[PDB]
Order: sequence, then C-alpha cells, then structure tokens
Amino acid sequence: PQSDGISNLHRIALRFPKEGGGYDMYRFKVNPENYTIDSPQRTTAIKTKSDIVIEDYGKDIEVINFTGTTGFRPVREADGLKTGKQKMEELQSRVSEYAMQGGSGNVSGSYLQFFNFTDDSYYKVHLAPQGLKITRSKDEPLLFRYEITLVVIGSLTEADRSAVTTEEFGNVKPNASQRVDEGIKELDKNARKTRDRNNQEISRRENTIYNPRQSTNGLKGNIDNMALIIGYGDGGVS
Amino acid sequence: RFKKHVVQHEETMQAIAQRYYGDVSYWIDLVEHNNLKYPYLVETDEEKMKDPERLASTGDTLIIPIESDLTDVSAKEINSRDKDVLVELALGRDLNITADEKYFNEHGTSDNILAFSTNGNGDLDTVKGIDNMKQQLQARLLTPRGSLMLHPNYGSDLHNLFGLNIPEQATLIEMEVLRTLTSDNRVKSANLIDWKIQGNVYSGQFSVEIKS
Amino acid sequence: RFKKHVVQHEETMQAIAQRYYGDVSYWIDLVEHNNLKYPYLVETDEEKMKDPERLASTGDTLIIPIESDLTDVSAKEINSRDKDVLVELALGRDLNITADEKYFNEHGTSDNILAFSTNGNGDLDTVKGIDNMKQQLQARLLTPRGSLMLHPNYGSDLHNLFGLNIPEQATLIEMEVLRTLTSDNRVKSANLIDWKIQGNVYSGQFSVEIKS
Amino acid sequence: TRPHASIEVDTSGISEKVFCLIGQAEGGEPNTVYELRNYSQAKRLFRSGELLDAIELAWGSNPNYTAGRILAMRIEDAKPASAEIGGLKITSKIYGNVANNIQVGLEKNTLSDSLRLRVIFQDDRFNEVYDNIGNIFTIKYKGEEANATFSVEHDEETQKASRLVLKVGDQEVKSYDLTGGAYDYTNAIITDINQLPDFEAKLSPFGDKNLESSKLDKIENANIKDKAVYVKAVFGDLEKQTAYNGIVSFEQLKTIEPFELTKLKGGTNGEPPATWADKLDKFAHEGGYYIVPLSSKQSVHAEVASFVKERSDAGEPMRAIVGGGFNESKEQLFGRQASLSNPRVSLVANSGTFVMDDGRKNHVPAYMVAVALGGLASGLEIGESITFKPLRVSSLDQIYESIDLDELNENGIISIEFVRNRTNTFFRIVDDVTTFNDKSDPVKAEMAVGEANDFLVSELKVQLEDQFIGTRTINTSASIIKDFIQSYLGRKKRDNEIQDFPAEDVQVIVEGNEARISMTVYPIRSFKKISVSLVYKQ
Amino acid sequence: QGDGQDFLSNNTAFEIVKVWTETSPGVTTKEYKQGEDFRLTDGQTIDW
Amino acid sequence: NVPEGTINTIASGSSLIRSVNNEYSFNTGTKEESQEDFKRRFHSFVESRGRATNKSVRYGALQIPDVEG
Repeated sequence: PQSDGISNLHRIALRFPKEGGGYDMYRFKVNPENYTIDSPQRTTAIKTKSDIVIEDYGKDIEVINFTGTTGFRPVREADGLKTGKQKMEELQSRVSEYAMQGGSGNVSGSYLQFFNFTDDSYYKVHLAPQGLKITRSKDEPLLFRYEITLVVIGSLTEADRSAVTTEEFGNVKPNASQRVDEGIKELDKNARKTRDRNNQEISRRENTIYNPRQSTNGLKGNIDNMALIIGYGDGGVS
Repeated sequence: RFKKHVVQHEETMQAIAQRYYGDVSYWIDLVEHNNLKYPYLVETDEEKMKDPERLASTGDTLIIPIESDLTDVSAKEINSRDKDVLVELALGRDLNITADEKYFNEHGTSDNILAFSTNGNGDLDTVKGIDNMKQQLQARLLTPRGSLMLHPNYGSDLHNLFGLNIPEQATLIEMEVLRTLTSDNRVKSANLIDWKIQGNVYSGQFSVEIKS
Repeated sequence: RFKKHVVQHEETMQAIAQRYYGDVSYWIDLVEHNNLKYPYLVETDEEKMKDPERLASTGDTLIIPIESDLTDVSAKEINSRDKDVLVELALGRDLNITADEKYFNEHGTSDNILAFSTNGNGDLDTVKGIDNMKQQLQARLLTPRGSLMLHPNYGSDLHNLFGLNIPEQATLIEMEVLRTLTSDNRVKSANLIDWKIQGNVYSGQFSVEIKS
Repeated sequence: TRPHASIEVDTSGISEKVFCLIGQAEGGEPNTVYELRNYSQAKRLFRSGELLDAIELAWGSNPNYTAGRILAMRIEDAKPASAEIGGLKITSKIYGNVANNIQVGLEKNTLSDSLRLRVIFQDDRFNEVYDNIGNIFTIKYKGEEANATFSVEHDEETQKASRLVLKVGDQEVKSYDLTGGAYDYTNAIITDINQLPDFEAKLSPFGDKNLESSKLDKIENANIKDKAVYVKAVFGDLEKQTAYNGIVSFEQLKTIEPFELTKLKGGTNGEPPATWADKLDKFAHEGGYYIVPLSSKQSVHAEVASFVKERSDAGEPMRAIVGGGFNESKEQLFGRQASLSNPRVSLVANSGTFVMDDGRKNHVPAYMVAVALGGLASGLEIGESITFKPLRVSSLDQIYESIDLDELNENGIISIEFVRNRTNTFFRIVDDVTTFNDKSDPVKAEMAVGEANDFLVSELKVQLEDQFIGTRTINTSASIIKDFIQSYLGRKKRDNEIQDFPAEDVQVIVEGNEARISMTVYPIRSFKKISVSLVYKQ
Repeated sequence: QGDGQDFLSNNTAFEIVKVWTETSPGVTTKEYKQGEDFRLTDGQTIDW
Repeated sequence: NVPEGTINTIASGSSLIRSVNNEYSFNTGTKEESQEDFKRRFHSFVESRGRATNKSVRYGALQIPDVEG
C-alpha cells in the first residue's frame, strides 16, 4: 500500500537465491525517486500496394527501471545498525555475486523475486544489460544514487514452465519396450539377421500417455513383446 | 476434452452444433458422440420413458467435444461410455488417504499424518474426480519440498515460512501457496481473494481454476 | 574432490544420493565409495559392533564424491579403503620446518629462520592436511618476491611496505597480503575482517575460504 | 494446541442489497430470523422443501448476476421431538417431524461400572457411542491402618456436592469443601489428595474431564485399600461427553437409570398457520428491501401488501413480488390484481420448470418464479431494471404469447417471453410494471424507477437531517439551503445517480418554525422504445 | 457358523466371566448373556 | 441390479415419507454383447443342421455323455 491515509507506506524487497540453497531477502530503507515500467508489443505493420496489413504476435519482454538514493542518517536493521553506505555496498556485492555466478549460460536456481510492496504487483526478474550503475556527483556529496534496470520473465504467481507436473496417467515408462530391447540384445547375431530379413519381407508385402485401457497407441508394444515367447519365425517382427 | 450443455425448451438440435461450432453440419457427429437415436431432443418427458438412455429431453445434459476430437471414432466410443462421468477421465481416480479431516488439520506439517481407509465394506476406498483433485492438492501442499523419495521438487517450502508476523512475510506465504498450487497441470491458474493476519494466526483464501 | 556428511537417525542410503545428486538411482555406485556391506546404514552401534569397519551407523561420517568422480573406478577404489586419509592426501604431506614456532614470529622477512625438526622417533617431522597449509602459507608470506632459485615471482613485497602507518599504507599491506594468500589455487578467496593500529605496530586478521 | 498449518477445501457455495423469504420448510427453530450467506449453510440450518429450493433457485437464476444475502423465516410452529425416559428429559435440537427418527439408549458396563450411551439418527448418517460415563477419577489409599475409606456428602437443600472427606477408621484424615471454595474446578483436588502422605489419586486417560466440583454424587465410606475405586458423578459427565456435538440434549427431572434403545416422540410441524402477519412482523427492522411469501393464498398476499405499505409509511421502503397457483387463467389473475391494485407490489403469472442442481427437473409454481425473479432484481446495481434481462428457466407451463403480452403487461402483470434462440436461455422478461392501476406516473408504475427513487430519497432525508433538522441554530436562512441543495444535486449528477438537474430552478421558503423546498430532477431509467428511422438519397 | 460354536484357548474353561463384542478393548458393543445369546459348550467353546 | 429392500431412503427429505423399499429385485440391466458372438452362434446353429456329412455325423455322436473319443 501507498500512503493513502488508510495504511502506512511499505517499501520494496528483493529475494535472491542463497548459494547453499534457500534465499537471501534484501530490503530498501528509502524507496525509488523515479520508477518506470515499459510494456512493448511485438506488433508489426507492413504496407501492401493496395492495403495495410496489421499483424500481432503477442506480449513482448517487459522492462522495469527505477532510480533512487540511499538514506544518510543511520537507521536500525532487523539484525544490526547499518548505514546507507553499508547498505549500498551490500547491494553491490549481492548484485556482483549474482552476475558472476551465472557463467554457465543461466543459473539452474532462481531468478530474482521482486515484491512491489508499494502498488500490489509481483514479478520474476533478471538483470538488464544496463546493470547496476552507481554514481555520486558533487551535488549531494554524502548521498549515494543507484540506477537499476530489469527485464520481467513472468508473474511470481506462476511456477516454472518446465517444472509443471503433467497428467502422466497410465504409464510413461512402459515395460514392453524395455523387455523387448533386452530380448533382442539377448538374441544371437544370426537370430537378428533373420529378424531383419523377415522385416524386409513384410515391408515388401505392404502392397503389390500410454494406457493399457482405452488407448491404442500401445498396441504395438504388446504385439512386439510377442514373437519371442512364441517362435513366430527365427526372431521377432517389428 | 469436452464441454457440458443443458437442453432448453424446444431446443433445435442443429442450434447446439451451430452455437458452439459455427457451421451447422457437425450435428451428425455430435449425436453420434452422445449415442442418440433419431429423436435427438423431445419436448415431452414421458416420451423419454420408452428409451431413456437413447432419448434426451428438456433439461437433460449433453456432451460437446472440442473440435479436434470431433471425427475420432475412438473418442466417439469413449464418449459413448463416460456419459456425464467424463470428468473422471481427466481428473482421475486414486486411493483415499484423508481418513478424517478433523485429524490432520489440527496437526499440520509433520511425519506420521495421513492413512488409507475403507468406505462401505470390503472394497478399499477409491476417491475420484473432483474429490481426487481435493486430495491431490491437499496432500501435495502439506508435503515439504525436498521430502519424497523419488522425483524431488515435490511439495512446498511452506514449513520454512513461520517467520515474523509482519506484512511482507504474509505475502511470502501467499507466494509459496500460489507457486505450489499452479505447479500441477490440472489447474489452469490461481489468485488470492483475501487474507487476514490475526495476532499469531494467518488466514487467507485462494481461488483455483480446476479444468472442467 | 569430495563433500563430508554424517549418518542421521533412521536416514536411508537412498535419501542421501537423491538429496545431493538429484537422482536416487546413483546410491548403488555411492555405497562402493564408502565400502559398505549390505546393511549400508544401520541405526544401532551395537549392530555396528558386528564387523565395525564395513558399516556406518548413526553419527558416523560419510564420503560424498563430486559427480564427475562418482563413476571413476579409481576414485571408488581409493575412497573405499583410505577413509579419513582422504583429507590428508587431498591437501598434501611434506616435511615440517616450523620447528621454532615461538621464534620465527620474532624475525620475519629475515632469512635463516626455519629449520627441520623431529617427531616420533628417528624420522624427520612431517605435516599434513590443514597444518600443511598453515606451514606453506606462513613461509610463503614471509619470503621476498624473487628469492627462490627457480620459479620466481613467488612470495611478497612485505619486506618493502614499511612506511609512515598512514591508512593508504595499511590498505596497500592488506592488498599485498590478499594477493599473497589468493596466489595458491587451493584457496578460494581471502578477505580482511579487521585492520588495527598501535602507533608503530600494525595488527589485523584475514579469513580464507579453503576448498572443502 | 501446538503450532501447525491447515488447508480446508471448503465446499461453501459449491452484493449490496438484502432479500427476504418467508415460507414452508421442515427444519430450523421457529419464529426467529436467520441470515443466510452460503447455500451450504442453508442445507444445514434447514433440510427440505420450498424455503430451501427457493434459496437454491434465488442464488442461481442468472449465470453472471446473483442475489445478495438472504433473510429467512419458517412459517411453522414446529415442536422439538422429546421424551421422558429414565430420569432424563431428552430433547432434540431439531424442531419438526424429522426429529422423530432419533433413537437414544443406555447400558451399563460391568468391566468399568459405568454407563454406555448411544444416539442414532438416520438422514444425517449419525450413529456414535460414548462410554465410561462417570469414572471421573480414582483414589487408592496407601497407609497401613487396617482399612480406610472416603465419603462425599451432598448439600441436602440442593443435591449438590458439599464435602469430600477421607476416613482412616473413625478419624477424618482430611476434608475439602465442594460448594465452591478453593476447589471449584476438580484440578485442585487432583493435587491436594496426592500431596498428602497416605493417599494418591489419578485421572482416567480418556480426555480431560476436570469437571466443576459441585457435580459429584453422594457416597459414604467406600473402601480404597483393597481397590482403586472410581468417583462417579454420572450425570454431569454427560455435558463434557456430548454437549458440543450432534443432535440431542439431556436434562434432569431423581436418579439416572439405564434403558433400551428407544425412539423419541412429539416431533410435530403442526397445522399451518391461518395468518402470516404475526410472523411477518419480525422483518420490520432486519434491514430487508425485497420480500416474497412462498404461498399462493390470497390472504397472505393481502397481508404482505398491507405490511409493505405500513413499513413504507415509517421510513423504510419495501417492495413485494408475488405469484399465484399452477398456471392461472386471465380471469383469476385480473381478479387478484383488482383486489390488490396498490403500488410497491408486482404480480407474476407464469409457472416454470428449473433444472435443480440435484439433477432434479423441478416443475415449479408461480410464487417460486417470483423468487427467481425477485432474486435477480435484488442483486443488480441500483437503478437497473429486470426489463429485457434473461432468466435461466428451463421450460414454461404457459398460455400467454405476444398478443397476451400486451393484455397482461398493459394491466400491470409481469410475464416471461419466449425468444427462440441465442439469447442465453431463450427466455427474457418483458417489463417491470407494478400492480398499481394508473400507469401514467413512472415512479408508481415502473419498478426500477421506484427502486432508484427510494434510496435517493432516503439519502436526501438523512443528509438534510443532521445539517438542519438537528436545529443547531436559526441563523442560517433559506439562501444557505439553496447552497447546500445545489451542492447536493451537483454530487448526484457527477455520481450518475441522476441524469441531470437544473440548478437555477430551485425555490425555498421559510418561516423559522418550518422550511419549504422545491427542486426538479431529470431521472435515469432504462430505454424501452427505440425508434430508429432510415432515409436515403436514392 | 452363525448361532453356534467358537473355540476357547482351554478345554478346561468352566466359568465364562465375560463375552463381548468390542467397541474397543473391553469397551463393549454387546456383552452377551450366557444361555441366551451364547452359552459355554465343551468347556472349550463360546457357543451362539 | 440389487436384492429386495436395499434403498431404504429418499433424497428429497419430505418428512411425510415413512419408509421406501423396492418390492422386487432389479434384473433388467443387461450387459453389452457385440454382434460377433451372435453371428458365431447363429452360424453354429446353421451348420449343425447339415445331414449326411462326416463332420455332422461326428457332431451328432457327441450328444451321448459317454461318447467322447
């Protein structure tokens, strides 16, 4: 909530993956001076000789950028008494550690988790290519300023795409394929050669999610499992 | 997958097919999906008495396929079996382990909680459809993330979250609940309706879009 | 390389492999590293008394390879029998020359300060493991940058940094010590935790992160 | 108890105004109002019949809109089922005939010298047992005199427990008062026996009893050296055993005695009442707006109509929607309209059928379509009309068609029209005309305009009251009233609660004892005639 | 065998203290009446 | 299908009703049989009417219970 005469102001906090698993949970003690959010669209416009054609491909990657200053006067902390310079240095060190460890293409763990404690909204975010720009000019000598730009991956309400547990009814790991392969490994080279011959003969004679119940996709697996317990030719078929 | 429909007064059979597919001509497929005889719909309910299973009337329920499974004979066959029970094919059937909701709700995150039980006599209690979905959200969320002895990243971080009662921490509990619940494909999405921080009691209530 | 671990109350051998390497499937190769008989982890010590060396029980250490060395047969054979001798072999053994520990700390950055000693009986003293590291660091730090007869650019300019004790000299000394310590690839990082002045006396301490 | 987490998969529900229903149904304690906020609560307060099927219909008559909170009353003087069996008055918390199915019995266990209680009721599948009734705590004496006892004496004036005494032979070892003192909860006895040398006393493990000490029973000189005998207190243990749960309650006339598993009696819904006004009186201050009686009787329609007018005279506007019979004729309808031609009433003709969520293809009378209608009308934002809205009814038992939908509507009777397709349920309601005779005035004639007027008027009343009727001073003449009222009207135009108003057409007159006001407002109401013309340049 | 024999740990049983269906341990559903519900038989059977 | 006296209850809860019970067991819930078995049995019946044939004579000798081989 913002200061609206009904509730007191609340200020932004950022959750980071802890390198031992779990998290760190940093928070700002003075809120941003500028706050900007962009929502670009992938729409494109092409002009044909007799008509205009409007084509859209959906939402594009959002950008979050904000700028602010760390407070001067000392302020108590939930486990210390930390000054503005220590807070800014802690921020720089978190950011440096998060950027440097990403040298394997992408962290297998968390993106940064962002809580907008001011206007109700939550995002998962990544460091933008502008990065953490820190400056301190002649004006306001004892106040630090920080500029952060981020890109939004998705809402924090939704879990990871690949991690979603699919239906997986029936059996995704059928035993028929496994024991067929074991049988065929156990066969003699001449046996497999004759099986290849029979397959080629059948192919000549062509012309001229899995569930044992209410499903036909696994029909071949039951038939392929046969022709080895029963000698349907010196070797299986298909 | 499918949609339900309720037959209305003097409802034209072709109007159903048009109303949900735009063309009229797919009504031949729809009536085959629902195992109807030629009298597809009838005003009088006494006429249904003669052939109840093969004759529908006002206020009866019909099954509408989605467009892709329209001409699949196998879907037509299965959709001729699961009439007004088709939900069971998507949500599934599983064993009941919630023997008393009066028990585990007062003990919460711990070892040695849930157990198999028996409804009726002799047949072990199998809990099905929406009632399977209740269990498969509840039993998931009570498990801590690391727990289960195959396929880790089950469960939730909920047991970590008993920190200070201050507002940020409450939103952190909302986030882990949302994260845990949207993790199963059977639910489209989730969002918070309301929350209430008592002196040491968190209370909050959440919507989930179960499919069908 | 490896990670240390201990047996917890009624923890199964499946549970360990799953938590550290992800897949439970790997426990099978993981028992050979700890040379365990079938009762791989067993709760009771009076049951470990059956044949003590071939088992682990509650409170005992365990060895956990990195995944690259998990499949190596040589790593299996070595970890099977060496057990606690792992750390010593992994961080090295050499002669002890810290004979006069009270003394070398009275004349550093001067030569002739270290000397062989004798421990046990009839054999030159040797140091191992963490103390191998305490020795080499202490000597290396107290050696000038170009004074070993081969592989120069070894040592420090600590003999050159004596100055007016103004803070810039103290940061310079800090940086030289940190460079000194971080030279050996076996140490991850160093950082200062205190620097302190007493007129013409410097004092300070550094924390070093040694690999497991 | 200890820290924990809970997840309830709440089955509740399987918003501004309030809706009032009085009808017939077979459960719930009579002659007290209830507020229903959840269908799953209505299935538990009530059980069966019209009042519940009405509510199950009211909260589902449109797929997007729905009724607000509902106020209920039962129109029966249901007695509770009871019996005198043994020395106990058994009375059931259920009121009505259904409670006659209840069964209660008692048996004494030899292995614990206590009673075993069983209560059974069919339709809620309730069949549970409570055991070890009494046995509140045990004593064993441990000194080596020959044989020691204890005693527990009553207050002979009241049959309450008065003292507990320990006797070794003839000597009183110790004693405690039980008419209140230090020992009002049994816990302090459980210390103050044990703390002595020669005696120890311990609780049964089956739950925390810790009864109020005045409830023990009279015993004298019971040996507790050869045995660890119980103290009994058989009656007051029943409250700790069963008070918070189930369907039955117990009260004392006398000695509690076992008896066979026996049914109750006297559960009676009774004759239906010959008049509804006496119970209709109770809605007068519960905050309703729309009220419907669930009955076709003409006496009820006249009583409710006169009741609504009496409330409207006393600062509380109200409106009644009424139906009649199973598929009534024009002659019957205009006979009901002519007898009931006052405003703030609306009459509905048709009797429909609804797919009730049990799968129950319910053919439903006209006074219940009035519920479905009144529910929808109540839920919408103020100033909207039922005019041309759809209703989720399945089919109609109906005479009336397009030409009749001139005749009936023109005479002030509402009806539902059949539109063959695409409009959600094929059915939309033609108008919101009231039962008042003269249609020229829209505030009287058309419901929605009245429903916007009644709340706008109340607000003008309430805001004028504390600004002026408070009589804070006479030194605030009529020119200031024009300032306040134009400011008030300017807010209503800005807030869309009125269409528009002329500011320089306000007249105020005053005499110190009374002020007089005149103002004009341009109202807001649903379109009803659309005349769109075509021209062309050929 | 409804309405008849079930067999004891003893053939030397001669006095049946209690016979009962269990609501739980000793907590009795029905305690049965000797010569009416069950009887002792054989010195070896509870016998319905 | 159900034996006599099994319902014992009604869902509409109207307190006038005392008890409910089905007087006769339900046995009209016939199973689903594909036409393959019907066609097979019909063809078997049609083939059994042949006269003066080896296979028909052999089949006819099977009616006696003691005639097996």
